[PDB]
Amino acid sequence: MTHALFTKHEDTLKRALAAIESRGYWSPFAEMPSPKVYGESGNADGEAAFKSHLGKTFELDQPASGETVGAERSPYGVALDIRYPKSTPDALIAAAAAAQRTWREAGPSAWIGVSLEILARLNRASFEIAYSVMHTTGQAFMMAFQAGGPHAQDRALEAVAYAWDQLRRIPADAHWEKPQGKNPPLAMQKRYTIVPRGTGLVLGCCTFPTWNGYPGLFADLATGNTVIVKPHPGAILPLAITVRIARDVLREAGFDPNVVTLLATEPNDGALVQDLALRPEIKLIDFTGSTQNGTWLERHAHQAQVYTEKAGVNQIVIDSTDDLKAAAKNIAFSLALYSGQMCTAPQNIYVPRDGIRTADGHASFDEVAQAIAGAVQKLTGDPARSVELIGAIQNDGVTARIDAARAVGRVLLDSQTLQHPAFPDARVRTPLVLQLDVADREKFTQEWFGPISFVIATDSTAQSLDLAGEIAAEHGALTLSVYSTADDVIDAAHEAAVRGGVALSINLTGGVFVNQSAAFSDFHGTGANPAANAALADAAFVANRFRVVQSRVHVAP
Amino acid sequence: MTHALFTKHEDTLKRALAAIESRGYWSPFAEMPSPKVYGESGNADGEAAFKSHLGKTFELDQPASGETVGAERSPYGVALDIRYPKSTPDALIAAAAAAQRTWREAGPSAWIGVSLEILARLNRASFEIAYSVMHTTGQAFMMAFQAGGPHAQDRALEAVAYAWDQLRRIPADAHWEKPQGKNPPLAMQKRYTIVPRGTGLVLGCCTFPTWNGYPGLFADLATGNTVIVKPHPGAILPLAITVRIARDVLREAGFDPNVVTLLATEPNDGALVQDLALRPEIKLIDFTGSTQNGTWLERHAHQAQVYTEKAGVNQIVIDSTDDLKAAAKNIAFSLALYSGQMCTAPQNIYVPRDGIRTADGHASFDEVAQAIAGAVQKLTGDPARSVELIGAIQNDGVTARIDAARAVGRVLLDSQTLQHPAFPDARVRTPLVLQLDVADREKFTQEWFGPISFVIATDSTAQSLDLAGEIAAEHGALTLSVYSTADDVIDAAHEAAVRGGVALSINLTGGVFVNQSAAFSDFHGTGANPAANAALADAAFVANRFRVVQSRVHVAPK
Ligand code: NA
Ligand code: NA
Repeated sequence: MTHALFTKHEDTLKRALAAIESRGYWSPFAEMPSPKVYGESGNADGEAAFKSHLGKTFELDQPASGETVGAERSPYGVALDIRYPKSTPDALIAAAAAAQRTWREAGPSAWIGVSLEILARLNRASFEIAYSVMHTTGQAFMMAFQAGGPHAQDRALEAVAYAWDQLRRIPADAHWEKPQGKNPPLAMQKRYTIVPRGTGLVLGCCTFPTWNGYPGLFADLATGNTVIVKPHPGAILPLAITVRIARDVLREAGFDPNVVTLLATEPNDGALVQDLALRPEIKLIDFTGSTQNGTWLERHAHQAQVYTEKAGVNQIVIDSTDDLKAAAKNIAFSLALYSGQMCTAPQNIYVPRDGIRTADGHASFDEVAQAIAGAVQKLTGDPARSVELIGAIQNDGVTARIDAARAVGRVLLDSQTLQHPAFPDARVRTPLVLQLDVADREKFTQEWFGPISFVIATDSTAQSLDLAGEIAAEHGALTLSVYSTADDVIDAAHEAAVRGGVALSINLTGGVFVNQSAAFSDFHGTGANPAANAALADAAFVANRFRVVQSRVHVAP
Repeated sequence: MTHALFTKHEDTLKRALAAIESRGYWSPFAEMPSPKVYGESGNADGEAAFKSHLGKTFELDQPASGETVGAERSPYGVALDIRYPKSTPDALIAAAAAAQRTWREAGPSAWIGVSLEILARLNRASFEIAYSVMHTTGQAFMMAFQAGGPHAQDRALEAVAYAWDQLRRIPADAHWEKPQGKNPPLAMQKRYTIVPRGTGLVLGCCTFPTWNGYPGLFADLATGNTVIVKPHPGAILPLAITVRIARDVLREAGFDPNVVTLLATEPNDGALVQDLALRPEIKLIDFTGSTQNGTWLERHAHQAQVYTEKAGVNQIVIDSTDDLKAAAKNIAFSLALYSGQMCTAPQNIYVPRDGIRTADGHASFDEVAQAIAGAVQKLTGDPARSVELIGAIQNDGVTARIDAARAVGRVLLDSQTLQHPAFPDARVRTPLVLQLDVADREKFTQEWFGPISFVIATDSTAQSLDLAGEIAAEHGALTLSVYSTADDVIDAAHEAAVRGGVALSINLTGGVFVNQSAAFSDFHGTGANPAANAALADAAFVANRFRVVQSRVHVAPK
């Protein structure tokens, strides 16, 4: 029979199915933190819920050792002092294994129904999650709310819809009847059982814990697997809150709450994670993080299906424009948003050394560079007007990388530290913009984490496009952006995007930035290049997380 | 625009889509070699086409070194002396790369249409292909025709249908319009381009070259990839004919025929294959063969998506039956078919040491074992009555393993050499049936390729089922078969199949054998246990062979 939570959320599920196929605009979760949607005291109650976690041990009723763990620090300088019960990998693998049977037996309608109920409760907790994302990742509140709450919930629901889209096409049974020409037909009844892989592992991200973490977590749950969530040690709380709500729904639905457990760690957890990632019980791994750690998992966890999001080189090709100032302002927003700490933020900006055509005539390379650098300075230089745009720097390693990057080319706009007006100890810095030549490719085919960008002089737009496609294919990329008023250049940009396996944005001169993507329309990554071996989300992202075990028996024709 | 070959075969495509979802019986390719369907001279014309390949170099217009290659031998003792143009991996990778662009740009309707047209022509060549399978794999003619022709074509069409099932869900474009609170809406046009992975590699099998080879080949083609087909050096001709016909269709459709090339080799090609499998241009690999080689590819060809069919331990659990003679005969056919050289053939037969309940009373262990051994002897001992059932032994290594197996336990039925009445030099051997105890685990968890089986005494059906599920999960398995009249035992067998990740057959006492599987209903392998990392066929089998590259641009709102 159909699980009650499936029937409760069936309309939302059906709408999501239509959304992934039509790929227009759709979102069931209000992205604006409006009192109309979330209540007049939504913000206040959320903030108090966040504050209640500080200076205390986060309660989880999963098997735990009696020791605690946790060293999260707020980029805004707020004391956190949050602790979590320390569980061993052994203990969590055992608890997941004990939880697998009744979860599996409840079948797809339960996996989908429970997943959608959890998403409904996570949306209700959006403010509490927003504050927890802000004070672990450093995202400004508005972005922490959207990226940590509704937008992450959108991507989670997208994954559930893709899961259901595959599951719903597999019949529970079939009558197989083959005529035997005047002899009686062969007739058998086939029965098909959906069997999840087993236990999945979610290895969390330090900048977008829920947005990057949710697709794998809910792809696992929607296909009947159990999940161990191992967040980035600098951003545990958003996923601890998530796990708590998931366990509530599973417990109320009559399942073992250890279908989902939380493995909190402190930094230097590498040996622990390597050993856990190779355990025979771990059949799925979803990882967001460094290229070296991601590729390590792909090459060594042979017992698991490994899905990875890694670093890439995001690129802008500037050929020509209808309004240099509008293009420059859009690029500047894209560089300043969360201080370039988005996996989709642009890094390399290719401009012909001889300049570009504009509506107001020709612009030299130097004029294009000054237009970008000046627009960044206008957006970021004033603390009162810019802190909500640039947010806070995630870790103390960026300051050293900023100074390293200063030496790499010619400085167009220096990075400076700002004093946040509301957080005296916040770690805040404006973007660094450098000038390079195409001859310096050794410097710009690297990913530079933080607010660092290179305006790079090329021989021609043809070279910009050849290089951009080559670098995306070889070194990975999540986004590619082109500015041109010429149809043939736009066509060549599509060829480069196909070559590079990277999503293309064209003439972004308004309110859409290359950093942004919408669930149910935009594939996040392609899975074709070294920045990620999977796309968020498509059929391939979910279709392997379950198997089908059949049986056959003769029946009457 | 819709390719003409897509429109031509659209009705077959739509019916195949409906078939994979409902999973009843359906096949567009007639499995009987009937004159009604294939012409009154279908067999004769097919045999003449087969003979034309003997004693000459197989013609392909792909890049070649001028040298030839090929050392195929017929298990029936017929002189083949077939050679193929020798090409290097380097040359074929370059030729595929040059063919990729215009093939990719023609888009899904061309990939599907060309694939369906190739399948139509392969069906018309079924007799020629049947003879080529017979004289490389040793399959008797009827199985060579069905398994090499129509049934393989069924599985190819199944793979194309699953591919199209994913491709058709992706819009070519979308109008994305997002309302803005009292401001102009954000309006963008999205465009989605389906991009193949690149060049796929098909690593062929010596027993079922087309049946095992076609799903990967046509999944590759139907998703726009180029393909290098590397057959097993003992069974090239069936895939050489296939590649020839594929290239014909591609050429006639205005494509570079090097979308599909043939890399024929001589034996001991393992190092060449390793080097090829690791090339950065090889993005997909479909492999059928040993567990060790398949495992090597999964672990070391990290740049490719690897789909493998490997070895496993196929098992029968005998608990009880309503007709021992009928059950024994069915098991006997399953052991005798193609001399146990099917990847789905049973090897281990578990029987309680204290016997079983039947409808005609109690039967001892020795009575069950003798029932099986005697039914096998009746079906296989006489050349004239058995040759069309047991076929020929593929290579002399199977003969060696039969003799190794003789020493392992108590022989219930010895394997004999038969003189084929029509092929004086054919290699024909009857099944070897041995008795073991459950304590002999070290022996019966190994794979014994060939007509070798063990009737194994267990403490109870409880132990039989626990052992079968454990062995399937640890060592891999393609089939599990259970005989019981008890509902609780059937329930336990379902649990064992789920644990072992293996398809279950229940009370096969008639004309369906555990060896058999039908496209569009039976998943061949699950992908859950060590016998295979993929199922033939499902969504996971095709959904990763293409990617989607999108673009977005602002447009006017509606
Ligand atoms: Na950046
Ligand atoms: Na066998």
